[PDB]
Amino acid sequence: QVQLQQPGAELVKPGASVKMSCKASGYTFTSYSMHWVKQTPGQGLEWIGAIYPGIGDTSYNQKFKGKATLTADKSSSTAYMQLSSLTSEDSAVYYCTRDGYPDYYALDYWGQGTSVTVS
Amino acid sequence: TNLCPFGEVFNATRFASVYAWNRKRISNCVADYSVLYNSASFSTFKCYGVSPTKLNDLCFTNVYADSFVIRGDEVRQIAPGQTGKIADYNYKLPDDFTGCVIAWNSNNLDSKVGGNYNYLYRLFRKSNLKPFERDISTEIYQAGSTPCNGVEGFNCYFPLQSYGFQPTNGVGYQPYRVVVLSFELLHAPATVCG
Amino acid sequence: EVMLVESGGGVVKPGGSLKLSCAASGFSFSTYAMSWIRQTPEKSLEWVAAISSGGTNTYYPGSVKGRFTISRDKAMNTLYLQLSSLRSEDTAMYYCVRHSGNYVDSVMDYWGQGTSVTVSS
Amino acid sequence: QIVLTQSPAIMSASLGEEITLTCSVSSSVSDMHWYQQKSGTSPKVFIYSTSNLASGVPSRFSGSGSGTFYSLTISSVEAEDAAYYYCHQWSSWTFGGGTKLEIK
Amino acid sequence: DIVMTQSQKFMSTSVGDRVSVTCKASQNVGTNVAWYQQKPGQPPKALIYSASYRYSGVPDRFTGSGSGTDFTLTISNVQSEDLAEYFCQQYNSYPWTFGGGTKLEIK
Ligand SMILES: *[C@@H]1O[C@H](CO)[C@@H](O)[C@H](O)[C@H]1NC(C)=O
Repeated sequence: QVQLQQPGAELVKPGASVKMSCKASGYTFTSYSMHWVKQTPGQGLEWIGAIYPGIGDTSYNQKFKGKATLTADKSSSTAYMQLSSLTSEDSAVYYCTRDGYPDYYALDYWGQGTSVTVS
Repeated sequence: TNLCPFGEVFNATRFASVYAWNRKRISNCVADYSVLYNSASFSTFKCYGVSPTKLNDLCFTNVYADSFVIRGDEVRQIAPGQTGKIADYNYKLPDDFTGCVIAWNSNNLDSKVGGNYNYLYRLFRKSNLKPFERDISTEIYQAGSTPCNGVEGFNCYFPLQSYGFQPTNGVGYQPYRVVVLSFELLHAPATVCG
Repeated sequence: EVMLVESGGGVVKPGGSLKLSCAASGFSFSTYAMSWIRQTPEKSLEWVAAISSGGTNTYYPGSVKGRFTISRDKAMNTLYLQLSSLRSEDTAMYYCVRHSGNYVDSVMDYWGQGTSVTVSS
Repeated sequence: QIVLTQSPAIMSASLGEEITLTCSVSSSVSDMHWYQQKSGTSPKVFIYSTSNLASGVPSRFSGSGSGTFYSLTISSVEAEDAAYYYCHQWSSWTFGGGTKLEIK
Repeated sequence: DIVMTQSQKFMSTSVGDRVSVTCKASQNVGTNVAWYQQKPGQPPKALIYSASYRYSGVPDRFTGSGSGTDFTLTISNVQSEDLAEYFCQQYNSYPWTFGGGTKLEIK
C-alpha cells in the first residue's frame, strides 16, 4: 500500500509565490525520486522537474527553469515545490509522482493533484 | 620459531579503503594470538565462535586478515547479521563466522588538518553483497528510469564517496582501523598452530 | 550506592590553572570509561574530555585540545581534570560522568554532582 | 562534523496528554541516548540505544528512530515530567539542543 | 527536446471492438516508453512500461507494441473501463515529454 497525498486546491493572488506539499507513505522515502507534472486543457501534460530526496540532486525542464523550485528532506517525508513568478497562465492541476526505477520504470504512483488558480 | 607476520597487517603504514579491503592469507606459522588479546590497544576484540583464551592451543590450516578503515560508529556493522551501508555494500560477514573482529582508534595516523580524502566507501549498489565478495567497480550507478549512458549528471551518481576525516569530528567519526581474522579448515595438514 | 562527587572548582584568573578532582565510590573504578562534561550558563551541555577504561586513550574536542588534560588514579579511586590557559568561555559547571561500558562507546550512566569554574578577575 | 538539532526549544502539554520530542542529526548515526535534567540537578539518563528505558524512569516514556531522525514520546505527561531532555550520541562532541518541556 | 506526437486525437468505437492508438517518437528513444490512462477528475493511472509490459493491476487486453520510432497501445475487446484519455511518454533522456493524448467514446 503506497499513497501520495496532497491538498485539494490553493487560492493565490497574481504576482505572489505559492508552495505545494506532497507526502508519501508505504515505502522508503529517500530512495525513490519524486517527479512533478502539470496538467491543463491547453498543453496536456508537462514535466516540471524531479528531485532525489536522498541526495538532493534536482533536474528541471527548460520551460520551467527559474519559474519553480523543488526541495525535500528526509525527516520531512514530503516533497515541496514553490512557484516563482506566478501569472494567470500558470493556473493548472499539479501532480506529484514517484519514479520507482528498481521495480517499475516509469511514474507508477501518482498523487491526487492540487488545482492552483491564479486570480 | 617462525612467528606469523602480525607486524605488517596490524601496525602497517597505511591501510586500505573499505570498498576494496586488503585480504592477507596467513599460513605456515606458529602464531601467537595471546599477544593480541593482551595488548590493551584495541577497543574492540570480539571473537565469534572461538574461545579467545583457548585460541593459543588449536591448529587451523589458513587464516585471513581483512584490513580496512571505517568510522567508529560503523564498527557495529562488522558482526554477523547486522546491516547498514558497510555490511550491505562494502564488507559482509556470514552468519556462521568463526573468527575475531579487532579494531582500534586511528585518528593520529589517518587524519589531516584539512581532511583525509583517501578513504572511500561504496554508497550505492544494485543489491547487497554476499560473504567476502569485494567489488572494485568504479562505474556509474543509475537510480532513475532514464538510461544512464555512462555520464554522472543526474540520478547517475558516482558510487564511491570519500570519508572526510578531520582531527575534530567526534570520537565516533574518527577513523577506526579494523582487522578481521577469519579461520579456515581445509581437509589438509594444519599450518597455523601456535 | 554508586556515587561521584567533585571538588576543586572555584575562581581563577584568565590563562591560569586548576585541577578538578572526582572521588568515585561504590564500584570497581578500573572497568568503566569516564568523562568530564561542562554545562555553560546557557544550559548547553558539551563533551570536553573522555578517558577509556585502562587509560591508554584520551579524546579531547577541538576547542580545548592542548589546554585540558584528563587523568585517572585507580589506587586512590579518583579522576582528575587539569585545566590550563583558561579563556573566559570556560565559565561553566563540570560533571564527572561514568560511562556504562569499558569504552567511550556506551551511554553515560551516572552523572556526578558537578563543580563550578569561573574564569575572571 | 555532526550537529544535533532539537525542535522546538519549548513545548507545553496539558496533563495526561501525549507529547513527542524530536532529534535530527546532520548525518547518519546508529543509536541515540536521551538524558533528563531538571532545574537545579545534574542530568539523569532515561533512554539508551534509542529505545531502552533506564532502571528508574516510569514505564510510560518511549522512543525510537534511525538514521538522521530519533524521537522520544511521553504517553501521559504528568507534573513530574517537566525538565530538559537532551539527545546525545557517541559521534557529536556536543549534546543536542534540549526541548524544555513545561506542563500546560 | 523530444516529442511523442500521437497521430490522431479522437477515436470512437463501440463496446466489444478493438481500437489501437499509435504514438511516434521524433528521435530514437529506444524501447523506453510508458502508457497512462486517465478519466476526468483522477490522476493518470499507470498501464504499461518498457512499451510491452503491464503494471501490477491491469487486464490482459492492454497490449503494448512497437519500438524504435513508433509505439502502439492496442485495446482488444473494448469494455466498460477502456473509455478514457490515454497518454504516451518517453523517458530515454531528460527531460521526459508526455504525448498529446487521445480520447475514446462509444461509437
Ligand atoms: C606494532 O608496532 C608497535 C611499535 O612500537 C609495537 O609497540 C606494537 O606491539 C606492534 N603491534 C603488533 C600487533 O605487532
